[PDB]
Amino acid sequence: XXVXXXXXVXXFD
Amino acid sequence: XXVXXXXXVXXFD
Repeated sequence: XXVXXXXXVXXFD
Repeated sequence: XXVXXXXXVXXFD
């Protein structure tokens, strides 16, 4: 996984 | 957004 812009499971806005 | 499944900017694992 990791950090940026895309789609899946985690913490995002 | 927040913690869950979907699309945007953040951390995905």
